[PDB]
Amino acid sequence: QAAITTTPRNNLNPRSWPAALVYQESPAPTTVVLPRDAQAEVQMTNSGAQLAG
Amino acid sequence: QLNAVVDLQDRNTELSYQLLLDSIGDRTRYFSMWNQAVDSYDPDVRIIEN
Repeated sequence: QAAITTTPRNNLNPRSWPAALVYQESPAPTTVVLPRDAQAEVQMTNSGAQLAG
Repeated sequence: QLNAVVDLQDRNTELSYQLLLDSIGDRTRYFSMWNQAVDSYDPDVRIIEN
């Protein structure tokens, strides 16, 4: 059990640990486009109509 | 947080209802809930039949 998943260390009890093979979680960038459109809003509000979407 | 009431005091919303209802069925008619019968006068009194 001391060699199964342990990953043997340089000094048998270290001080400050690195990042390699100590399970550093990377949750993927959650990508959403836009709730409202910026380009569709500028043209109307400066010339005339007021909105709420 | 929408706003369908950006309604300013300039336009008519109070007066909008009045002239449209007068065209469909005349306002003089008797009703229950609605205070439909018009806030008018007596046409034979304002002009004298003396």
